[PDB]
Amino acid sequence: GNEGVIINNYYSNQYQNSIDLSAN
Amino acid sequence: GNEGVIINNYYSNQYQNSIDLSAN
Amino acid sequence: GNEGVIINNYYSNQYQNSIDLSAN
Amino acid sequence: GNEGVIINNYYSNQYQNSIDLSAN
Amino acid sequence: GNEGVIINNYYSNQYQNSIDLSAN
Amino acid sequence: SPFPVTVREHAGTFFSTTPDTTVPVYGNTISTPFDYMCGEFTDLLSLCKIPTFLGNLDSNKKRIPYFSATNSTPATPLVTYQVTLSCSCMANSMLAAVARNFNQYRGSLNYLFVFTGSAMTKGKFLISYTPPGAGEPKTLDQAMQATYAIWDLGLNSSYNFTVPFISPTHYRQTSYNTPTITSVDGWLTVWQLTPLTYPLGVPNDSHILTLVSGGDDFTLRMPVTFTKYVPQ
Amino acid sequence: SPFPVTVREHAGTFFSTTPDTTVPVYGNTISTPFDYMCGEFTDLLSLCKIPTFLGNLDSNKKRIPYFSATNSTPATPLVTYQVTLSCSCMANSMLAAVARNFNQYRGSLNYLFVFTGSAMTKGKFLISYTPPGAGEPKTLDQAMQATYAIWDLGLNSSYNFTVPFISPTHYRQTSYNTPTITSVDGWLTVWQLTPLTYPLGVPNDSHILTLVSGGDDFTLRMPVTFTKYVPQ
Amino acid sequence: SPFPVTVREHAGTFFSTTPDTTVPVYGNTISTPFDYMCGEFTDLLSLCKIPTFLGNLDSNKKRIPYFSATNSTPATPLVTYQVTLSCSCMANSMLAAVARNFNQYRGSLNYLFVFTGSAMTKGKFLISYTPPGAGEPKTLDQAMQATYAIWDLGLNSSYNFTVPFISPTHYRQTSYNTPTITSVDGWLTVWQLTPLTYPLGVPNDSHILTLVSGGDDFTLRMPVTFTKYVPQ
Amino acid sequence: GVDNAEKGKVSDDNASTDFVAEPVKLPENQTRVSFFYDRSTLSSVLQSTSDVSSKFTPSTAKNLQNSILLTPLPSDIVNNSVLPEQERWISFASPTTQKPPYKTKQDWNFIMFSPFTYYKCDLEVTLSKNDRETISSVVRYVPCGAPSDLSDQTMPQTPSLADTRDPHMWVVGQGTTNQISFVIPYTSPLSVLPSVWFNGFSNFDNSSRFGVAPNADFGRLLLQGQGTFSVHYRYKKMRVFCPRPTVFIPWP
Repeated sequence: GNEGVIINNYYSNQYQNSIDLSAN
Repeated sequence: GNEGVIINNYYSNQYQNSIDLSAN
Repeated sequence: GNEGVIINNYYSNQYQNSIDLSAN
Repeated sequence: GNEGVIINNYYSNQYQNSIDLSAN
Repeated sequence: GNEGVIINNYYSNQYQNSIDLSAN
Repeated sequence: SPFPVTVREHAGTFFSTTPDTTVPVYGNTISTPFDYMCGEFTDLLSLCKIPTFLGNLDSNKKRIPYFSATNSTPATPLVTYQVTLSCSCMANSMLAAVARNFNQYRGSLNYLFVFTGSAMTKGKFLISYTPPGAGEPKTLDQAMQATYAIWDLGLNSSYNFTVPFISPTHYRQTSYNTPTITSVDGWLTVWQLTPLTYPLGVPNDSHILTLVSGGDDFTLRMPVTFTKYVPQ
Repeated sequence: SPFPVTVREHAGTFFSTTPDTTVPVYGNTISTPFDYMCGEFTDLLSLCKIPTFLGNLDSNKKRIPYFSATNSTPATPLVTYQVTLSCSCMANSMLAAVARNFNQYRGSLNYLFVFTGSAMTKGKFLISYTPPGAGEPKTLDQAMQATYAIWDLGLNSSYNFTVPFISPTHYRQTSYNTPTITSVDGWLTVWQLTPLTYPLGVPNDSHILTLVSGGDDFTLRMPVTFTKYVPQ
Repeated sequence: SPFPVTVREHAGTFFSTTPDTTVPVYGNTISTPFDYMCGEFTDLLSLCKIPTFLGNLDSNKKRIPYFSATNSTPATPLVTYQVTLSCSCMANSMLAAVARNFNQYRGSLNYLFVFTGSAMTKGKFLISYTPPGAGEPKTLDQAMQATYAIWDLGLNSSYNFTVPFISPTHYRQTSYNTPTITSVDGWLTVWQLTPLTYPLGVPNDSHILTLVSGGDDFTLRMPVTFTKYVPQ
Repeated sequence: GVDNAEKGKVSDDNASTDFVAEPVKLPENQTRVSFFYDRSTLSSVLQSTSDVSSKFTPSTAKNLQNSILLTPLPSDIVNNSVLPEQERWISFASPTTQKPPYKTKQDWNFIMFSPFTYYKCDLEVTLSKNDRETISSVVRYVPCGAPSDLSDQTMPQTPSLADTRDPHMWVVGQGTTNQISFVIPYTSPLSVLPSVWFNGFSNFDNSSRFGVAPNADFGRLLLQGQGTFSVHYRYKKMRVFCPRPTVFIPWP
């Protein structure tokens, strides 16, 4: 949602965004 | 018309420009 | 003459420079 | 630790960081 | 000596540096 | 070597809607696990499709979720809803609540009517949707000349009526200053075809619940902020 | 790691004609469908090729789309148009209207003449295009020494005359302060070769409609803004 | 995501000689065709190689493109040119005109002498190039001890003399404040070996045209601006 | 050669048809509609005398409002409207001079040259501060026909224009270059916009101003912060339909 950039994010995905994890 | 840049647009085509669609 | 850049011009060749054409 | 950039460092690894070496 | 950049020089080698030539 | 740059004329500008991200100052952090959760929804349209209550006027100008009907057939409609997501009539429906945050809509609208009278009460209503151009329908003769469905009471309690999307434009405005041909689309009126009929020992007035929501092919677009107001 | 940059000396400059785009603040938006549309055109040259009316002077200095001819052969041209997209004569033609927004042109020009006299009226005209250098042609003898075509009246009503592109330069200016050899290219004069002839009961004066447009190989280039003026 | 940048300490600087381009504000424009043209040259060296006139002093201190010779053999040189592209003697030659816009040169220099005396006049000249270190040659004995060529008059009118590039350095300065071993390279003197000889009825004085230009292996480098002056 | 204009169209000839000549065509494409209109042209001016952290209030001062209606056609306060609406004609600012400036806002280049009945495009807007004093402004963009939301501040000392989800821009500081530019998509509910006239009314009781189409614009721009700002429009992916006459020009 509102992600309209061609080139990949300069910052790692683990840093740019919160890391989603399942407890199970 | 007046599109003279070698490298691709930094923003997605769907964001940089209006999305053209046919109703038929 | 005085063209010392490794990476290609950011602007198209048709825009950065005048378009040379032969009338014959 | 706190290395979250996708693109490689602009400066050489030997310049950006101290050079680790073993005396043995 | 003190050349610690990963990406190549933006300016041509013939422009960035003096051109070394042998007279023989 | 350093890269030559051309600083654009908009340097330093903060674009509230730029489609790009900013610098992360606390990365490599795990988002507290929530895999056990239920009830998640990803599209606001889901909400628009949930039938919600319309606000009808009570005899004392109070707002109620239904209208009355009895053993008679008025020469005028029991209720009249102008088809605009701006109708004061649907002002507090989820449909309108969501639509207020969007610029345009398109598609079907569902008007759900639920008969709450007794099981012994019978009757027929003529629900009509009159497109604009010739004004509001003044008689049953005029109303039945437009899009309509006859609702007969019985075993099934409710009637799901659809206001077809009939428009000169592909999209229509959600609100407006003054009504235009792109923001107001006609009226939905419900008439009493046959009088509500019943035996003795039954209250003369029956209450019909009224709800609205977007239909199957209903959509909204262009996120915006509605005219602010003070709650009360 | 951060990239070293060399801020050019023109930082912050707003280039009205830079061939680049700017930041999108409301993307992922659908442009209201218009696939049903007709009449679309993509090149302004299309307009330049549509024959449009020239403004001729009435006996009372009023502007009319035609000139008169009768049972006589004047020793002077009936009309004279200087070949310049700047001619006051074609000032309100689509050709000139478009050309005003461009710096230079090249190619053929089409001067269309439509005879509106009676079906009983006959006659012949000599349409001449005189290149510059020796001034405007003073006699029929001089006019017929340059490029010309003889237009004979009859079944077909109009004559499509082409002013060949004869120039020392590949392109020519659309307008000018003072006439130069790159902005003024000669004259187009129409003479009466034989008198308009007709029987009794026919009005002595015949009206010939006059129009202009770019020819098949006509082109314009370099978008610009013309000298502004106050409408009236 | 936005890219981190390190603005160098020279931000905003306008480098007149940066090897990079700037923003195009009127692109997609065709350069008026010129394929019909002739006479194009791409290297300024071409000009340097065209023999052009040297300025010799007249008996009234006036500047002329030649020197005189007669029936005698002076004990001193007829003309003396110091080999420097700075010589006032070649100040108006194309060679010097071009060299003034460059910092250093290297290679051969061609001194062209054209005998303009009568066909009946004969004689021999000794053209000498004396490298520096021991000063200017004072006698024919000294001049002929350096690089020289004997020019004999006859059927062929001119003599193409080359001043060999003899230097302690690979390149030599085009101009100077004070003469140094890298800006001044000796002298070229032309002597009368045998007297100009002729029959009766022939003017005693013969005129020898003098020209200079860069030789086959002559080059210039480093574009610069020469000391400005007021034309007159 | 001969022809018949009554047909509705005649041939496009070159010198070879009637004379001993050759075509002289040279490639050229600067006449393409998209290219021609893809450049910034002055189209409006805006003025504000209230600071950033305050409640935005519609105002006019010597024919300059602090909000704009995004349309190349003439726009201005019409019959005491709260915000600028599209006009049907242009008027001089001065009641005497009989000379421009006009009191109405528009892209003069578009009005003077729009040989088409309908047009479609995206809009690149540029907003520039008329003097070198450090900028400090907030601009709110409202999509075509969407609520203006001219409400009070919900929190003290904050720019009310920024109190929205609508696209808005905020520029301030000595690091900035006193301008703003961005591109917005076509947002009108109409398929194509009328470029000159609209032969009709916009409401069902036909009481609106005949000649003006409903929602024929690209939205609006509300501005707060000190200063006067000039506005430019650049027509992206411009498409035009149905050729029509250009504005008449006085006979020389």
